[PDB]
Order: sequence, then C-alpha cells, then structure tokens
Amino acid sequence: TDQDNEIRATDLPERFQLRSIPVKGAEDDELEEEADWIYRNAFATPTISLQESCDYLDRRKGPSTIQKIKEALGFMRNQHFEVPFIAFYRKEYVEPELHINDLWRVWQWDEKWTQLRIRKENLTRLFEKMQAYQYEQISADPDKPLADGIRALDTTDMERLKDVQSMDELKDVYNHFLLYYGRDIPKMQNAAKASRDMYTICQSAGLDGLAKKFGLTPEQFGENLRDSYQRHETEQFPAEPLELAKDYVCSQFPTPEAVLEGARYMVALQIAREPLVRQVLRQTFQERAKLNITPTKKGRKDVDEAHYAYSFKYLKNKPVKELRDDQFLKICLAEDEGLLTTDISIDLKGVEGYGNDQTYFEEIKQFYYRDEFSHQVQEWNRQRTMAIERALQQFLYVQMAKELKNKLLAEAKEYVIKACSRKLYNWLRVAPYRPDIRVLGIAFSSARDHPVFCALVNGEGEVTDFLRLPHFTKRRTAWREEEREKKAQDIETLKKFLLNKKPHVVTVAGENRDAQMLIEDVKRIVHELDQGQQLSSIGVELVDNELAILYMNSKKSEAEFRDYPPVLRQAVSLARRIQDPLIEFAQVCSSDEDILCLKFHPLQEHVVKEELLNALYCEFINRVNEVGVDVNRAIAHPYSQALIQYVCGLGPRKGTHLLKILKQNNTRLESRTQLVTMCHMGPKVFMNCAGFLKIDTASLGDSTDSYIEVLDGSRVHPETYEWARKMAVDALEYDNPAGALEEILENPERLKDLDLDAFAEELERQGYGDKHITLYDIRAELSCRYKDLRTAYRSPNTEEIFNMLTKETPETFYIGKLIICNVTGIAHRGQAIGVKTRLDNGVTGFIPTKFLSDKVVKRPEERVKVGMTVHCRIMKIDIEKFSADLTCRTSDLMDRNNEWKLPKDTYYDFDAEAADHKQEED
Amino acid sequence: MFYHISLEHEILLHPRYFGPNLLNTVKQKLFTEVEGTCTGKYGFVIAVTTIDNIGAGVIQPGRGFVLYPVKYKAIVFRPFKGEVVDAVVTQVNKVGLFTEIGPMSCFISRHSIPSEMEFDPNSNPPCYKTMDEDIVIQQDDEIRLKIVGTRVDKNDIFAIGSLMDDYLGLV
Amino acid sequence: EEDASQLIFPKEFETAETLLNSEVHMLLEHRKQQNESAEDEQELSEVFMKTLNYTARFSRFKNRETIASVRSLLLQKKLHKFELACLANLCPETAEESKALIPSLEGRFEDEELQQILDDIQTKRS
Repeated sequence: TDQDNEIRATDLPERFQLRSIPVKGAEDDELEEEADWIYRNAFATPTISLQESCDYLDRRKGPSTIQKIKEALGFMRNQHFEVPFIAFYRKEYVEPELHINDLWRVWQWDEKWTQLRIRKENLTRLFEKMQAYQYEQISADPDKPLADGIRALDTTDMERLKDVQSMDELKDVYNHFLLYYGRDIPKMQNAAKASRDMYTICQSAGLDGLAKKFGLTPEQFGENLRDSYQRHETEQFPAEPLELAKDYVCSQFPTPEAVLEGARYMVALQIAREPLVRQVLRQTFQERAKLNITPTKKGRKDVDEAHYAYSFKYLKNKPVKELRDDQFLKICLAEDEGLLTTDISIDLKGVEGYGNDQTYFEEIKQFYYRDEFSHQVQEWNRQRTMAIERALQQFLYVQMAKELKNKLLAEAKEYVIKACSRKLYNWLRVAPYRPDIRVLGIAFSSARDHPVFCALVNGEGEVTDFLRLPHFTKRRTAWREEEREKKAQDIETLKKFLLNKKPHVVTVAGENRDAQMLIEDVKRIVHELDQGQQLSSIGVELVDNELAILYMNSKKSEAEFRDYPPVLRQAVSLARRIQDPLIEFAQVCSSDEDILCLKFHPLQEHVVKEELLNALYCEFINRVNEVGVDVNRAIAHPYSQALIQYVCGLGPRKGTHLLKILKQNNTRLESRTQLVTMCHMGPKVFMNCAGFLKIDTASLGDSTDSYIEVLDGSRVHPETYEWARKMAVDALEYDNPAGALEEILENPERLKDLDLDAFAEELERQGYGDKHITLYDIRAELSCRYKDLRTAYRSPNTEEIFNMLTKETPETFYIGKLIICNVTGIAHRGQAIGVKTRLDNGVTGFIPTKFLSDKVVKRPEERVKVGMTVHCRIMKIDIEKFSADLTCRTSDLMDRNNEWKLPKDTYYDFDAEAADHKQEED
Repeated sequence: MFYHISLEHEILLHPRYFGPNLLNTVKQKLFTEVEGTCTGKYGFVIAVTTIDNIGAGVIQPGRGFVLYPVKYKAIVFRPFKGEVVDAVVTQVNKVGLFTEIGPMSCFISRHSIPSEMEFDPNSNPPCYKTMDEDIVIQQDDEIRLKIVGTRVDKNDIFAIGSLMDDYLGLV
Repeated sequence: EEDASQLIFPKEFETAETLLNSEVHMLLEHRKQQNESAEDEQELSEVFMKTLNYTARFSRFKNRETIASVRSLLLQKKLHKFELACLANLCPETAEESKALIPSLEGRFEDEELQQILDDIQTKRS
C-alpha cells in the first residue's frame, strides 16, 4: 500500500508515525500542564487495590520527576526522539527518576493527555454554542426573566469544564450539561446552521419551579457534602409540600401526592447529575467500598476446592483495598461464568449492631435537613429525605459502583500484563553461552518408539550436520538384552559424532522427566572422551523447549528445512536458542502474533490483547537496542534479520527497506555514514538508530577501500565521535585524532587516568549541557566495544528443572492437592513399606502403608494392584527427586476439618456457606 | 417484535418412559425441544407458556416409539422490515455499530446513519458523533432503530437495522 | 412483505394476540422463578438470559396492576393489536414523535385524542 511508501520516506520514527494519534509539537505551557498531569495520574496516583511495584530495572518518586517528565515529553513531542534514544543518549535529562520503562509509561500517558485535551476543546465549543443560542432569547426580550426551566449557562459551568482533569470528571460535566440543555440542542443546531426519558415530563408539567422550593440547589447541597456539614442552610417555605403541590396539579399530575412524587424525582436526578456531588461520592466509594460475593445455584456445585473461585466463593464486607494482584479479575471471570454474583457497596451488610453502623445515606441526611419541629418543616424534611434517598440508591450508588468495578478490573488486568512483561524480559536478558560457538541440539519426543534427533549448528547458527539415534531413549540398564544392544549402538554413534564435530555445548530438550536420563547418557559419553583427554570438556545443558516447540510448529521452519522432520527442526532451535536467546525469540516470534502462543500468564488471555502485545514488544525494543543489531550479520544470515524492526526509529518497514537497498547494491554497511549517503536515511531517523546499529569493522578488513571508522563498532553516537577522539587524545597525553583512538582501544588502561569531571565543564562552558553521564559511557565503550550487558547464562536450578520437566508450578502443585496416580508397584525394604505410584506429570508418588486406608492394613497387595488408579492427597513434595508423599485415606479425602484444603479469603462468609448447604440437606 | 402464538409439535417417546410419569416426560421433552429454537415462519421462540392439550399418541408399526401431537402456546420474537424498536449497543467500532434486540443482533451501516454522524478512529471508545456532539452513542447505549432487512442463517434469522429517520437516536 | 407500513399480515398474527415488553418481562421472570425451583434441570439457555435482561431493562411498567390498567385503557380505543403494542412498548412522548415512529397511525385518528392517549400512557408510567 502507499502508506508503507510514505512511512519509508518520512523522516520520523516508524512507531511514532504508526501511533493512532499523530505526534504534534508541544509548547512550554502545554508541556508543563501535561508533565504535571502525567505525573499525578501515572506515578503519584496509588491504585485502589493492592498492587506491588513491577519495576525490575532498579538494581515511588516525588515532584522532581515532573521536570524529568517534561524533558522526556519535549524529546518525544518536539525533537521526535523515541524512548530508546532518550533512555540511552539523553539520560542526563530523564534519569535517575525516569528509566526506559518509565519513559514508556510517560509515552503511553502522553497519548492519554492528548485525547483528553481534544475532548475538552470539543465540549468547550458545545458549551459556547449553547451559551450563545440560549442568550438569543434573552437578547430579543431581556426584560422577561428566564423561565425556571432555563438554567443560566454561566462561566462557572464553562470554567468547571476547563478544570476537568480526568475522563470521569468530563462525563459528569457532559451529563450535567445534557440534563438541563440536552433538550434544546437540536433547536440550537438549526439556529446555528440557519444563522451561519422521565426527566423531561417534570419540565413540561412545570414541576421544575416546585423542584426549586425544596430548600437547596444541587450545587449548594454538593458543597455541604464536600465539607461534611451544613455549609448552606436549607431555605424553608411557608406552605406545606401538599399545599404547593395542588398548584402544579394538572392532567399529567392529578393528585398532589403525584405532583410531589414527580417533583421529588427532579430533585433526586438533579442531585445525582451535579458534578460536585458526583465528585464527592466518587471519592467516598474509593474509600469505603466493600465487595460481597454469593455463589449462584450453578456455582454452589461447580466451585469445588480445585476451582479458582474457591478462595472467594463467599465474601462478606471485604474492602476493595484488600484486593491484590489479579484477585478481582478471577472474581469477575467467575461472575462472567455465572458461578457467583458480586456487589460493590459502601455500607456493611449483615453487621447490624456494630458501632457506627449508620449508612452513608444517614450521614448526609442532615446536610439537607431543617432542624425545626414545625409540622410544615417535617413534611418538607420528609420530602427532602426521599429525594436524596432516590438520588443515592437509584443513580449515584449504581453508577459509582459500576465505575469502581471497571477501575478495579483494569488494575487487575494491568497486573497480568505486567506479569507477562516480566516473564519476557527474563528470557531476553540471558546472554550468549560462554564455554568455560558450535552447539549440538538434541530433541526427543514423549513417545517411546520415537527417535532422538541431534542438530549441529556452527557459530552463526547455520546447520552443518545432524545425527539420528533411533534407540537413544531406551535405558542402557534395561534387563532385556536387545534393548541394551540397541541402546549401546546409538551411544557409540553419538560418541564418534562428538569426537569429530567437537561441539562446544550440547543442549537437550526438557520435554519430560526422560530428559534427565538423556542428560546422564550424554554427560557420560563426554566423560569418556575427557577421561582419556582425547577431547576437551563439552558442556551439557538442559534447555526449555517451549520456544523450540513453537518453531517446530511455525511454518517458517518448514521453508528453511523442508526435509527436516519436526523433531529434528526443534533440535536446531534449541541449539540456536542457547547461542543467542534474543535472536531466536525475535526470529521465532513473527508478525503473525505467534508471541501470544507462549504461556506468559495463566490469565494472559483475559486481558486486552493490544495492551498486552504493546508491553511485550517494548521489552524487545529495550533489549534489542541495548544489545545492538549488526546489519552485515543480518544480510549474510537472513534468520537474524528480525532484530532490525525493533531497532530504535526504524520499525518493520524501514528496517526491511534498509536491507533491500544494501542487498540491491550488493554491498555491506561499512560505516554508519553509509546510512545517509547510500541508504538515504533522514537526519531524524539516523539520530534515533545511528547509535544502536553496530558494524564489525574488523571483519571488513582491507577489502573496504573506503574509510573505516573504528568508533562505528561502539555505542558512542556519531554526534559524539569528536568527543571520543578528544578523550583518546587526552588519555595518551599528546602534545593525530586517528592514531590515539586506535592506540587507546588496544591499551585502554590509560583511560582511568583521565579526569572526566574537568572535561564536563568545558563542554558545559561552550554550550553543550551536562554530559557527565555521556562521558562515562564513552570511556566505557573505549575500554570494551559493545560490551554485552545481558546476564550471564547459568544452568537451570532444581526448582526450574522440576517445573520445566513436570510442567508444574507451586500454584498448581501444592501440598494437600487432590491428584490421580497409577500404582506401578509396591515399595519394598515379604516386608513392604508402602505403594509406589507414578503421576501423569512424571512425578513418582509413594503411599505409606499407614496412610493406605482409614483402618489398619495387613498386606498392601489386596488393597491395590499394579496399574490401579487411586485418588490421593499430596502431603509432601520432593522436586529434587520428582517424588511426592501421598495419602488415600477416605477420611483424608473427606477433610472434615478442612486441614488439606487451600486457605480461604479473610472476609469469607462462613455463615452464608454453612446456611447454604444446611438448606440443601433439608 | 414479541408475540404470543399457539404452535403444534410432535414429540417421539421411547417405550422406556411408558410409565406413570409419561405425560410429564412428554411435556418435559416438549420444553427441551422447542425452547431456544428459531424459525423463519414464526421467528425466535422465547418460551413455552402453557400446553393446550396432548393428543393421543400413536404406536408406529415396527418402531417402538410413540408419537404425540402437542399443541402449545409460546412466546416468539419476530422482527419486521420498517419496524422501529429499541436496541442495546454492545460493541462500537470504525465500521459501524452493533446492537441487540432480544436474541437478535443488528449492525448499522454507514448508509443508514444520518450524514451529521461521522466515524472517528481517534477516539478511545470508538463511537458515532457529529461536530455539535449533541448526541453520542457508545457501548451499552439504548437506541431506536428501523429494521431494514431479514436474512436467515442456520435456523437463526439475523437482521440489519437503521437509524436514518427522524427522531431515531439516543433519548 | 409484512410490515407496519402496509399492515398486510399473515393468518397467524390474525389469530395470535400481541404482548407488551412489560408483560413479557413478567412472564419470563415467572418462568425463571419456576425453573430455578426445578432440580436437575437443563438450565435456561443463555439466549433466554440475554432476552430476559433486555426485557427487564426496557420494561416501562413495573407492576401487574399498571399493566392491566394500560391494557384496559388501550383496549377501549379502536386500535389494532400491532399499533397498540408498538405504541405501548416504545411509549412516544409527543404526538408528532409517535406519528413519525408509526406512519400507520397518522391519518387514522385525530391528534388531540392522540395527545390524550399518549399523556395517559405517560401518567401510567411510575
């Protein structure tokens, strides 16, 4: 499409262009307002529910971050600098309060500010148009006072619109505006064009005039609520409500009681729609809201101990503040399935007699009350009481409770997305394997008959040779002779293959518990070679094959290796992953949303897909820019081309176009300058991506006749190349620019002698700003060019191995859980100690004889047989040996005392639970 | 449009239930059968109110089963072309608006929306709006729409609505 | 080829009697009450849930007394069932609004008495 061509040509970051709301320059005043607004609503606003900080980069913030946010906004809005560029080359302006992840939050919240600003502008035009059209009637006949139904759209309403700081407040203003002027707008449209429900019933009948005689205006009452006292004294009227009611009696409201009933609705609705009243109550709900849960007929039988809603099956007076992590999301999901019903309220339920149990309605009843014993006052007081009663229960309670649930649900979903981001970051932070490279990836299937495929990949991840072992999964200690013979032959075949190829490390898929057996066989084979010193030590590692499985399923693997079977294909991925997890993850995760196929969080499917995807890709951008991308390597190795799209300021389109020109010219990216002279890269795009693209200058050699810049293979941005050369010159204490820079790289030990503190002032003196952080980065690059900052690879620990092989987690595998196991034999030590069982996850269970039955057991043989299925409860878990103590006693299964069942919610409604099943028995 | 009509349905009975509770299993099966179905001739069937009568079943030779003609009065929701009804907005996007009238789901095309409304991809909640923004329709709003077409799919009629006429908008 | 513009309907709507949204809501809630007491019963279809929520939300009248009063009121006028049900369910607030909503209504009865009937419907709401 022509859009891609425009993006390719535009001199802006691709992600900036792809933003739904175009990025526009921001004035200083706008930046100040946005910076304060972003800080208040993004960093200084605690969540209603309990959410722990997800920040992992740190190895809350005060007002000082407002200036940092403003600097970040200026770089993005005005200078069109993407987040990676700011976090890596503008640290002095955003750090230490703002990091790369925080800058993403500011960037995300920058979008939110723009849309809110636009809406306020639109509402301002509507308010002005109504303000003018309403004035038209006054202009013609100023003498005639405005009718009671024609409220004055004064500047107070206009200013209130200008003071809106959130969408919720905006809606209150908009809803309040429509209540009084909503009816007349269609007349307003025609007049402006040519010149160029239950509420309306009370207005037509004239009850609005009666509505003004109740004692206070909606704004006045809202002030009383805000200050929690009688700031405005209700004005009393002589005639009783009924006496004034008969005046407004008509065909629509025959009886005086109906007249008052209709008038009462106006007061209740007007109070509800008052933004000040809504604002005050909105705060009240966030402070005293409580959650109550009662299971439905469906959930009363579906929510068992193993159900995810068991903990909160019954909830009574649980404050919303107590909710933590994604607890609310599970509650909502259970409600979505019809298992339970929720309720958000600000008053205690079934807690009668508790001290200060008066409901919120009673507390504010005196804020619209007249303290007099006269009969007329009591009638008016009674009339006043019902109006607010209608206002709270009918409108305010319903709307505010729904608003809180959405706010609570959003927080729960945000935590899930945060959890998904954490998992991806850990995977991408693993550095390339460093032997104490050629990698032999071994993969196997859970089936016994399936063979074992070994894939060998050179240093650049290119498959050079592979090995097929039909009977490697068989045990060398098997009693049957032929199995040992079949197993033995495969061992030597791998032994010869290892001897010749000499792989640096061997990776075995952690498909299941059988992976451990393969590890021992491979390690033993390597030990034999190392025993005679005929070959150096070869590392043996266990690698999770989840990503390898995805590559095996992905159609991309078919194109690359059509003839390679699926088991062999995943072998390549396992060997490739250890070489460079970042490249494998980026290559494996394509633009077809294959990333979502990975299991990041159990509830990752219940969150917004776009929000989840954006967070995940941010980790790739952060890691890819930090690690850097080599264009020349990508050209020679297509499978590594997936990293260019994540490069700062390039995106999928420009990144793909960058390779096209280079391949079209049949040349290499010898220098960063070629990105402009040859690839015709815009100055703004070059600024964002020049410092994140690496060129292996040494690999070029003498074949590159054109000048080769040594600094091109370092994080030092081209803008600071002169600074780096000056730093090198000072290190050697000269008294040429290209000589000291070359010499200092060979012997950077002299860099420590540099006084970089003094050099900062000289740049500051000549108008360059604070660059102390930048100078330190330049010195570090000279010491080591593009040093890898990723965490060093380490073998998986016992906890990870158990999860990797058993595919189990503490949440799903815990003590007291009811499980199903199959008896495989009797544990002996004639004499027996119990029954041995195997779980579907590979864990071998054990049932002691005493726990084998409620009553005494004489011989376990008759109780159970080999292959029998027995329902058991977990007592102990041994992840190291993949063992777990089990009990199958009938009393234990019943768990009358609830000793084995998981803990319930603190505010669990046990009284409701006891009554529910008690009525069931009857 | 909801309607109360009397329909007839023949239920087959396995000899398993030729017991004291036969007439009860007859009505139980009728309820399980008709309820929830949809038909072009009678529209959706919402519920079975009463059973007018159970005819004498017949024994079908060779087969074991017995067939009963069960005349029954039920609630049906049948829309019509040119009918104005209330609807509930359930999803809003750039293409248009999606509403529900009871069981039926409706989609409002751009040619059925007044010219004043315009699509706005920039808004966070996508919606239909005009410059004046006198009326705003978003998810969960109540609208009044004119039915413009009927298309039957897998024994499930689906309709397309319209709001192009005067006085059809969020009230 | 059956619609409110033409009023040429099948033999079936000739036989059957229409019901209003409030009556249908009442009937469906009664059915739900009877179904809930039922044990070991194929639960009510999700479609029924959705229809019930829809009917309850837009129920203009709340009690059986009001429904019966409205039924008698509209039964008094010489109105066909379809126009009666459409006016009762939508409940137009203005005579012009109802004329626009139901073209069949205009040209049939005078507007002063239509304003009277509409105001009666409004007064019936509670």
